[PDB]
Amino acid sequence: STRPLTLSHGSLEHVLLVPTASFFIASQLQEQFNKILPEPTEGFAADDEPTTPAELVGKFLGYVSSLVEPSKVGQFDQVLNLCLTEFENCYLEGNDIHALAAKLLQENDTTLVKTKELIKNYITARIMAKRPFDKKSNSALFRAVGEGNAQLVAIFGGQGNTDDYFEELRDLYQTYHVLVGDLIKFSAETLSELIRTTLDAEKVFTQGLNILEWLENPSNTPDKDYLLSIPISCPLIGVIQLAHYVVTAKLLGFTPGELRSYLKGATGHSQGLVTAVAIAETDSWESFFVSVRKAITVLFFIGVRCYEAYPNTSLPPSILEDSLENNEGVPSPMLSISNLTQEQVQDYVNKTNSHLPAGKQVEISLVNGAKNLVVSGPPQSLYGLNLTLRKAKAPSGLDQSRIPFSERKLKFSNRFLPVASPFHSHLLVPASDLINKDLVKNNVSFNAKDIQIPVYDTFDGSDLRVLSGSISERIVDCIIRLPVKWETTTQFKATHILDFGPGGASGLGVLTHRNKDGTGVRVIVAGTLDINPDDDYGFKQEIFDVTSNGLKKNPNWLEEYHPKLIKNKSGKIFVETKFSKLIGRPPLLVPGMTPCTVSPDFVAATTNAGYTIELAGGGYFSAAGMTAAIDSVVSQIEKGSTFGINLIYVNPFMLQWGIPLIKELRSKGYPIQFLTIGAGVPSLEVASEYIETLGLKYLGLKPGSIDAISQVINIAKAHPNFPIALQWTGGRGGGHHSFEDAHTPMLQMYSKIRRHPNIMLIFGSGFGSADDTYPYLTGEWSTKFDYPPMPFDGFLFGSRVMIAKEVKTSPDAKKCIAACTGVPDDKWEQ
Amino acid sequence: IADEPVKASLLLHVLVAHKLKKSLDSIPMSKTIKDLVGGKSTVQNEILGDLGKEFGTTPEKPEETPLEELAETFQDTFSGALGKQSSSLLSRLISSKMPGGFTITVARKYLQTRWGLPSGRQDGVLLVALSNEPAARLGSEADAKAFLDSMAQKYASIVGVDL
Amino acid sequence: GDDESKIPAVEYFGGESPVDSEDSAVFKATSSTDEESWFKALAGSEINWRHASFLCSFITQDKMFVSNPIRKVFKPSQGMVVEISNGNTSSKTVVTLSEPVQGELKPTVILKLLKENIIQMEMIENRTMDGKPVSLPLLYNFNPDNGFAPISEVMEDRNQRIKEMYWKLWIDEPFNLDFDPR
Ligand SMILES: Cc1cc2nc3c(=O)[nH]c(=O)nc-3n(C[C@H](O)[C@H](O)[C@H](O)COP(=O)(O)O)c2cc1C
Ligand SMILES: *P(=O)(O)OCC(C)(C)[C@@H](O)C(=O)NCCC(=O)NCCS
Repeated sequence: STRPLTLSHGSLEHVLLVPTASFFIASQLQEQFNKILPEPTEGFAADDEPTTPAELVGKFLGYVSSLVEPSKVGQFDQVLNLCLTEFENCYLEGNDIHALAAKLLQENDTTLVKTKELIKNYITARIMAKRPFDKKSNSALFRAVGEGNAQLVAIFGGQGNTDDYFEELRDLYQTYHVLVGDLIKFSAETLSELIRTTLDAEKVFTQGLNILEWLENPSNTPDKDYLLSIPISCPLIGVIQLAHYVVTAKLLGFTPGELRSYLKGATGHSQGLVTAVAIAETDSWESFFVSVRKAITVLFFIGVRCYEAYPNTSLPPSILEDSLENNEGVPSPMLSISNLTQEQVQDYVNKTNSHLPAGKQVEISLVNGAKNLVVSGPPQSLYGLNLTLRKAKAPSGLDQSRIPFSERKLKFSNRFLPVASPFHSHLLVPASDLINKDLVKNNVSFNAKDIQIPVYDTFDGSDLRVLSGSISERIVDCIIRLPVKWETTTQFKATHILDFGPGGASGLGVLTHRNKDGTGVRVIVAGTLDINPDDDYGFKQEIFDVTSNGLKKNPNWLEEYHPKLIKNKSGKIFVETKFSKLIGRPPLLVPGMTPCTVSPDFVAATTNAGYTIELAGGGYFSAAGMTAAIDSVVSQIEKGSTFGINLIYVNPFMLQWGIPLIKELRSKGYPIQFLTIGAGVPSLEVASEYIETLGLKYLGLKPGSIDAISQVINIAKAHPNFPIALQWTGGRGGGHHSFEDAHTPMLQMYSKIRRHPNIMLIFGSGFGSADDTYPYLTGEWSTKFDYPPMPFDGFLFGSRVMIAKEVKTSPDAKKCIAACTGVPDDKWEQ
Repeated sequence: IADEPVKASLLLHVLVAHKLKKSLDSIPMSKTIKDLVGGKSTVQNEILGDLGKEFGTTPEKPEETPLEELAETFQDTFSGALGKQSSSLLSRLISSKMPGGFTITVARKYLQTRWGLPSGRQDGVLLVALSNEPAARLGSEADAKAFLDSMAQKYASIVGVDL
Repeated sequence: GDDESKIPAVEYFGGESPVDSEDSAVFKATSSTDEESWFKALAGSEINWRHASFLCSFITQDKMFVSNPIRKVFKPSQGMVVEISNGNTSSKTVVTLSEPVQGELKPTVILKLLKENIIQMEMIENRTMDGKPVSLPLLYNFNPDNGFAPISEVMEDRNQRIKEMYWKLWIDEPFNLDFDPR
């Protein structure tokens, strides 16, 4: 016997069956909620204004929970538990709140701030209704880890990822204050104790370190200069990591030790390495606040002592001005350099170190990627290095498309990181001795017996449990002195990586994603709710989601595009690739060559041999002349044999007689398997005409540059079912060539190509044997450039078949061809 | 006054200027997105998200091309449509700054009536309004009519159409 | 490991677009029958002569490439009833389409292997002069060594075999195409 009560904002509404025993308690709240709720607008696009029924019921749960006192069970408690159970049944169809919040972002006209209100309100209600997360969630990910389909590694980032790291901690306490409220309250009083205990510590912490006060009242928060300083930033970046690890442990209804037992391993970039050894000790909610006491104590005593070893001194304003106008940021002791390989950077830091004395020298302190370094040293010295660098650097605008590749100016980024101390450098070595003596004063040691999971060292990549010496000494040494070799530490095998660390999208996770793309590893950013449009790396929701969306996998190129061998009934062996599968012949094509493949005798000798070849359209001037050529090809080839046609795109007269000729030959069932457009990539509408009207099996396209590749990809998205043959050729190819390298463009675009299963990706230029092609078929060609393997689907041989018996090329031209010694790929731009 | 669809160069300039909390003049069009945002990669990738939602397909490394060479590439496959992003940015602008009794329609009819601007130019003026958000409750209706007047005179000064 | 006997075999290698156990079955077409699913069921799983017959979009007449007539014939419409016998043994498999003919259900088409490399699609007219059904055997070479287009009309005597059918349906005389047109 329940009386319906409608709560509404403008058009959208929600009817709840409030029991008549507590209707007049609910009906007064309905009015008081309708008061605080603003005036409805079209689209509901205003902030503090719900766009969906779900986040209106949410606002009501948040408002009621505010009035409910958790200790004394008053009147509103009974209607909260009913309004919460209505919100669960109607809107949470089994999923977690984070899965719901995600679904609203991609369908409705909600915002990130609005969905963080929804989540806060739901979670606040759930704790004020005496309904803790005691039940183990059926999250697809952790279900899969139990089964053994998924291996999980937890990574923790450090400094340098964001300017305002504290806004991430504010956003945690703003949303999950009913979960982590006890962690922050413990960490604050731990720190406030450590400041009073430690000698001469209050002189560094002038404005204290009570972070509870700073999170309650944002006005009492110190300035951004105090927060960024490493005595504050170190411990509080610890706290933010542990806070994300708590929230993830509670929302899944695990104990810390339960959530840790699911991790195959943990590791940490820089000072994150501390938090990674802390969670590897954790057992249950009782002994968790002992692991945290260790992590907060270590990071604190790093910050306090690394600050005293190398204090950051005010800089001359000319340098600061020069660094801003040149787009290098505010000088710091650590300088990120993107799109330069480590030997290039190590060359530049040797030139810079030649002039400087011992104490003022810069070293490479973090090798995050292949092409993503970080140089530590004094800010004067690093400025010095930055002056040297910006001479080599190419301006932002200039088009080097018409310049040979090796003559081009290197286009790279160099920016000062937002960090106050030079971590992983020879400058902080005096500190090392002090930290070790202060960790034994507070009895903070880590034992290999307590560490349940393998925690990976940053320097060498070895597990820290197998070490002989004290773990705490190695951690401090790895943070302050030894460099980080992030590609060497992350050489673990794992299908999923959780980035707890600060930053989120700009955090350690997405950087590890870039290094590992195409090795079949999926990064989940476990500290940020958002949506990825490309959906290559997940956000927080993917952890908690219970459907199929919770367990996603990223492509493993070596395994997905592995070359295979297959054998027809006759017992003829074929290299099986994406491309050979379609055409049913080896993945080797002789491309359209003017004039080598103009000859109908060569096109037929090649097609009869077993191998696909194009008839060159560039040796014909009329439909009639090409029709007679085509009919000479057909008369000579075997029944069922096909061939293709190369048309030049920059010759519009050829296309005008050529496209209609192919269309009406294909209508009459001429064996024209495919069309290759050379010299350019068509426009979307022209390619849509060629795909739809011509009645071809596939379309070959020869992109010259990156922009051309992107234009092929766009044609492939337009017709996702139609097979495109992207024929990639460098400048080193014979005939009309480009200025481009063979390798560099593929390394960049290979990932974006492989997101389109219709694109059959064919490498050409500078090939004449199995030996020099094999590495491309396999994918090991890209392991010399410090990338994952990148297998190709087929090859083309232009120049190599110019001295065949069946080529019309005159005997003396064949002796001039054979006489050419040629060069290797390093010397072709001469 | 003739109807002209909004230029990708204008729309892109407004999206970048609005996102960075800066005036439409403080952002030079001969500058890369990674240059203007500098440090904050968080700002960079959520700008590239906004350019992905508005125009759809993007050129490679769009944060390493100046906003002119980016806008001219966007302008090819773009045609006057406000799409998803700018639509929902303008919906926020008026519901938070324009007073009650001031919807997009009333502002659209007022720009049509007083100034004589069709839908192609109305969009243009609404975008120039978004870039120089007054960040203030415009309770007084006439105050909000003086706002749209100042922005129609800004739009006129940029595009170069006399009023 | 340098062993040719570990290499997976198939009948014919080719035709597979880059985007992508029952012995005695009985499929029934409807108005809403998903055409591609229909053909995938008729084809089966083993790569053989019937896989080619039902999923190749093209066949070869001499050197030309025409639409697959076996797919056109078997295209699913209300009433159709495809019975497969010996689904597992390819050398004995017989696909037997039946349609409604004078109210009752009769065998219209009988796709099967005749020799090793000949697919015979016997098309059957039931409405004949003397009530006895008339067969038109259309013959296709099945060449697995050409995986792209393994099927091809046997164009020798195709016109005489078509004529011989039409003769039984039109002319009550002995079949003989040797008389002078003049
Ligand atoms: C003699 C010759 C003629 C060519 N003619 C054409 C042509 O008409 N159209 C085209 O797109 N490519 C043409 N190419 C380029 C080839 O299609 C292919 O890109 C190139 O030969 C590969 O490099 P490689 O020949 O060093 O193996 C020609 C190449 C050569 C050597
Ligand atoms: P943006 O897209 O350029 O983001 C890159 C980055 C912020 C993730 C990256 O530059 C970074 O974080 N590098 C800093 C290295 C580090 O994490 N710590 C340095 C202090 S030990």
